Amino acid sequence: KVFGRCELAAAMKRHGLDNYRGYSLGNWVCAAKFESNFNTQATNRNTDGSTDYGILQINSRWWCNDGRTPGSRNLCNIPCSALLSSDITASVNCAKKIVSDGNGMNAWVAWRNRCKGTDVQAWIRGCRL
Ligand SMILES: [Cl-]
Ligand SMILES: [Cl-]
Ligand SMILES: [Cl-]
Repeated sequence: KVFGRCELAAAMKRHGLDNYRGYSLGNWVCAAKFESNFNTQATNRNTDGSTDYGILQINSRWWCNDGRTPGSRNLCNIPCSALLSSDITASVNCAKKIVSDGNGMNAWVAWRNRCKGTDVQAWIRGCRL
């Protein structure tokens, strides 16, 4: 599913991501924009052989199981395929664990490089929330 901008903001809020660990909704929408362009089915293969999955490009080295990432963990206790669903529940619950891991949203390098320090509120501007 490719979400609309405000549609995704609303879904993220419904699932308790708004201001989670102090990160406003615009931060999460911005991260999703640059990680996946709002496409739940986004996948990308990393140089280390791990893969990133879903709207927030969650990585199989630590967070989910895909059966093809040697020496990896599955800390969210989910198949990576769950992160591709039109229902963002699994991605949100896993993101909550990731952002609580110590480095906040810096875990998403694209958030650090493209969202951090910017006017992230623009991502939810106009949205009925
Ligand atoms: Cl915001
Ligand atoms: Cl594996
Ligand atoms: Cl980047």
